[PDB]
Amino acid sequence: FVIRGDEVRQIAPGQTGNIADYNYKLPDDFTGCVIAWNSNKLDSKVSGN
Amino acid sequence: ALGKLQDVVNHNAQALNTLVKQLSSKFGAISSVLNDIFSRLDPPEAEVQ
Repeated sequence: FVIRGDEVRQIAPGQTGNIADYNYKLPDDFTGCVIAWNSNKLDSKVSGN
Repeated sequence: ALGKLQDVVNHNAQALNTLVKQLSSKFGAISSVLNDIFSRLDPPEAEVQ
């Protein structure tokens, strides 16, 4: 999925926020890895994607 | 006259009071209140705390 850049820290266990509460929640004991990187040239057009 | 009986009771009461009063020491942690720890420390950190 894709989110805003300022919410990359929000994707983590023991987090609090909008997308955590109302878009996607991770478990506290989550084991694994997370990758996030600007997709401007992919999911950002000047007209707004 | 009979301090040799009284000292036993003194030692036991003193030991119990020390034991209960030890409930307030933080052991260097955030607090000695489990609810306070759970509230302030995110679950990942709260586990170790």
